[PDB]
Amino acid sequence: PYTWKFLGISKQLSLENGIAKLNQLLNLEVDLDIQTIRVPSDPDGGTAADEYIRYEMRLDISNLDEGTYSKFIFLGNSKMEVPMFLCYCGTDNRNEVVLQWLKAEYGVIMWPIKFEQKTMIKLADASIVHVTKENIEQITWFSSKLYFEPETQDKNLRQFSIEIPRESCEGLALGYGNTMHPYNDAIVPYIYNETGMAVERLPLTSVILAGHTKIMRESIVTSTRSLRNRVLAVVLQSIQF
Amino acid sequence: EWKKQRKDSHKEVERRRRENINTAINVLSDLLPVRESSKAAILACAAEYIQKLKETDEANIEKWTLQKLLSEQNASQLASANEK
Amino acid sequence: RESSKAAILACAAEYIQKLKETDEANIEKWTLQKLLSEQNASQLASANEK
Amino acid sequence: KDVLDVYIKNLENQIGNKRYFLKQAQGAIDEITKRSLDTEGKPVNSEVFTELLRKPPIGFSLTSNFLSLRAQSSSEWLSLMNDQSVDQKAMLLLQNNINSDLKELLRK
Amino acid sequence: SSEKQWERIQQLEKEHVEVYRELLITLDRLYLIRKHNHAVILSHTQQRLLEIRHQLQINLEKTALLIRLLEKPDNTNVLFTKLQNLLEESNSLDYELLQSLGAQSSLHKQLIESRAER
Amino acid sequence: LNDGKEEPEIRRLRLEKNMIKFKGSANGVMSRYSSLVPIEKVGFTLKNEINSRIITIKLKFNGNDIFGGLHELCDKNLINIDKVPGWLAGENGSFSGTIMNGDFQREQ
Amino acid sequence: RVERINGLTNLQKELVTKYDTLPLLNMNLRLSYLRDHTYPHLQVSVQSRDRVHNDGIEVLVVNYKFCRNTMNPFEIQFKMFYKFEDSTLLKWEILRISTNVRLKAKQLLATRNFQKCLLSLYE
Amino acid sequence: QHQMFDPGVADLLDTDILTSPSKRKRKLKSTSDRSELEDYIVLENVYRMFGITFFPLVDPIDLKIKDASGEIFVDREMLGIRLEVFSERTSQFEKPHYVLLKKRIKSNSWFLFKHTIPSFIDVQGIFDDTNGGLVISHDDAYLFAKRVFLQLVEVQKRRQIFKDLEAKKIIHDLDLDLESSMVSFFVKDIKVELFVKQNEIVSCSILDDIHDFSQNNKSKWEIALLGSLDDLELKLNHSFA
DNA sequence: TGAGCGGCCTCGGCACCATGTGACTTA
DNA sequence: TAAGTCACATGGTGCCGAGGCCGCTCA
Repeated sequence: PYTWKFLGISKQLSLENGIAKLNQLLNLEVDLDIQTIRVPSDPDGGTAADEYIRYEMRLDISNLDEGTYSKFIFLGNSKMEVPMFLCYCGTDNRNEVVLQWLKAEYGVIMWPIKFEQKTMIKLADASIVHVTKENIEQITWFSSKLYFEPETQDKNLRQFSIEIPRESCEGLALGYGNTMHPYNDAIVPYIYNETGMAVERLPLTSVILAGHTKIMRESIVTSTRSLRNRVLAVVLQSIQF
Repeated sequence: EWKKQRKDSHKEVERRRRENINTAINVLSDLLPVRESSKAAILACAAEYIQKLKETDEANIEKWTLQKLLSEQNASQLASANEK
Repeated sequence: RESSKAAILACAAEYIQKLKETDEANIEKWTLQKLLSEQNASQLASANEK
Repeated sequence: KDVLDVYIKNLENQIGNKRYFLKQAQGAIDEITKRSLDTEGKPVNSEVFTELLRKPPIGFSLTSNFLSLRAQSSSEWLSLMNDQSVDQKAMLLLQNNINSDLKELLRK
Repeated sequence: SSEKQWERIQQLEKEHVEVYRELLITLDRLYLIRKHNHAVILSHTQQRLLEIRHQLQINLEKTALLIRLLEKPDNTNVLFTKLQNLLEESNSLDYELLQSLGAQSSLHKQLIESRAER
Repeated sequence: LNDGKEEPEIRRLRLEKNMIKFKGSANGVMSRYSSLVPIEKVGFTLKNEINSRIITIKLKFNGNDIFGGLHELCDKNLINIDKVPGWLAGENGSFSGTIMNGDFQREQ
Repeated sequence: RVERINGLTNLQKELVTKYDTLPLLNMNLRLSYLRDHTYPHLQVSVQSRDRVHNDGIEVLVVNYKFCRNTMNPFEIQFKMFYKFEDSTLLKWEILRISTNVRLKAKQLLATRNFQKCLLSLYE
Repeated sequence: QHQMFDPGVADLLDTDILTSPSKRKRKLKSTSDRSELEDYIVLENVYRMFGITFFPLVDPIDLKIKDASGEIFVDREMLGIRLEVFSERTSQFEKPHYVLLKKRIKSNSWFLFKHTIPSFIDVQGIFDDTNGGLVISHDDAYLFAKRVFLQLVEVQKRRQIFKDLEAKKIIHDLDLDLESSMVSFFVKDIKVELFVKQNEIVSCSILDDIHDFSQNNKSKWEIALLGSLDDLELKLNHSFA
């Protein structure tokens, strides 16, 4: 239950320099981690300019809950119109101090990120593909639940959900064929063919993967302590102009 | 942390176990004649269906023995009528 | 009897499917035997009709 | 309402006649285009266009549609222009205030 | 059901004026091509006069059976009342257009002088 | 899925098509989305057989009038009215059940 | 595309423009159903539907030929008086009965409600 | 003559549409076909005078294309029947009751899809009783239709007899339930309430008690009043005098 | 100005699935 | 020691009757 709030950044800011100023301001050492991930390793997802820069800023004091574990995750690519976004979990009041310092030090323009319906479908696609230490990608199947809150006159239809079990989801994926985006290619077309609902047009408020994560229109909350690389990448292509 | 990573791994193992239990329950409900919703209702209907299939098998065995007796009687009687 | 509940439910599903298959096989075999007996009875009944 | 229905029938009859005349005209012009292998357009003679210039319920339809959507477009033009104008008044009030502020800052 | 009749006759008259305008254009270009062989590359100064003769034919027809219906006031046909409704909504907003244009032009002059001062 | 200011006569016809699909009558049984009986909660469990695999979809609904709201969503081009099934359209209303082999059997 | 369909519309053209639950308007198909499926072996025939439009009353004469026994089928001929609006059967009379069913039909047709009479004759 | 077109362009323009409306009508799409459709409608009304008719029906969901050239074929064939009972008292046809049968996808047999018949007539039980469950041929469908049309005839005839009893002023104000089975009426002031089965009175109850009225004569009247409905009308008019 | 019905709405009690962790077993 | 099965205790979504204030609302 770690909600991730997403904010975009107008500039490619380099964090390996100047973080000592943040350490002096906050009177505590942060555990900045540098990684260079290549998310679209699939040939159909692109084979060039796939490298990202992943920063994991962490206000490390103690490890009991998110009151002392408000992580910060930054992702960046210099070959894009918008070059950087951040996402941070927890509810500590030092996080907005970190954001204010980031603004006042790098001169960046920061705005909250809202996901569209197709963006949420692509994020649900991204959050099942897991990278393994043997450098392979594994699709872990979760019993999804598309959850809608339509606005109709006289509040005729307040809300309606579409629950899809795990074995039915993998059966739909195997029926479509060998694909790496199951929801956008197999689940959503099956829903459209059966019930007539275009879920990329309907007001979709959340899709819930049971036991793993439940992404919303403005936040992503995950049972897992971190956020995988595919979700970060899909958020990064989401905010492009 | 090391212990936090162990807790996360055990959490994932328990989640996989629960998903396997739910998948097995859904498969058993798919094999059920009448469609149920709750887990307890699914298990009770599965027990009732297994007992019903056992009774159906025993009744079919008895029915086949009675049918064989009827066929033997009909054949012997028709042969006797032919001789007469 | 199994230990894990998943194996118990999987064996229950397999037992239900096996019971259905055995019932169908018994019905088919008894149908074939009854067809043979009915053919013999019908031919001897036609002889009795003549 | 019977007079409205028969006038609707009369106008759809006229519409169908005009659609027929369009269909025959476009068939003729397409046949002449097919029979003319010259892709490049010939320069139009002025004397031919002169002779064209000497030669030749519709208007009720014309004035009704014209006046109706003319009034509608004028009304919505008032709506958009008045919103833009009150935006201009607000922007000019703010701009005059900050103009006085910059003038005072220049003097100081 | 009268509002349905007015809506219906509205799209019928829209399609009527559309088909008549394009019919007139196709007829005149058909005359141009049939008098010539393939002369279809006529200049802007000639296409504009074609548009002018179209426009004067249109408003001449409008005035022509404007003569036919408004000469003797029957005050019973509903098309007559439709003409007065259309006219009274057409001529109502004429002054406010020029008033708003002049006011917003004075606003634009204020923008110009404020920009020069800044 | 591919697709603005469509003709007001054929727009009336597709509105009539949605009205016919969700209420049975062209003019309805008589705002205008209100059905004959408002339904609060329905839950449908659609099951299919895609290459020897039973694929279940559990659709649950909530509101003051389920099928009126679905009719409004169909009017806003969010749900395809040519692909909305019978049970979603209000057939066997206020009954929640499982759709197997295209036949709706209610729950108990 | 807006299409107008009537009683003589093609079946394929009707299935092109079918989005309602109303019965099919293909009247040849409707009469094929009515002749072959619900009432087979019945040669119905209508020969005079003249009207008295001053009274608004339609005079119909039909011949029912129950041809299930093709060697000696029995046929009847009715005469109905419609009301043509606010539909009331003011009067119906039996014009002609075949003589081989004339007694049983004479006992049956003495009672009113000719719908029962037609269904009873067919049955 | 209103020569609308120029003589230079009237040669290639077909002006004959305005003179001949038949040319326009044959360039869009008669009176003999209208005559044959007219006779077809009259013949369909003649067939519907029987009461039990079959009409063709297509469910719009079951419309699919074969994709060979675009032939729309119905997937699951439907069959709808209508039951028009003739109300002799009003000399009118009552509003039809429609029963719609759809083919099972896996067994090729009709099933009770929809019906507009009230719940005091067990149409599902009648349909399951017809041919021991499954029905295939049109004969079984007509048998089920006749079996339920007899119930419609029974309720309409019972209501007709009681309404005619009211119309002849033989009895005072009465109350009818939906199938006209549980009734109560006053002959002079005696509240005679009846439970009547199909065209035969099986139970009777004389309720109102007068000081001159006795109980053994009441029981004798209750036994005598049993029997057919026409017999009840005759004997009630006999005992009224 | 004053009583007054109706959508809202939150309290909270109940119902049920969902969930994370220690204890314990298996390899 | 990595992984698995287990009941267990808490988390949480949905639901609904009670009741309160609000929100005009109308005389």
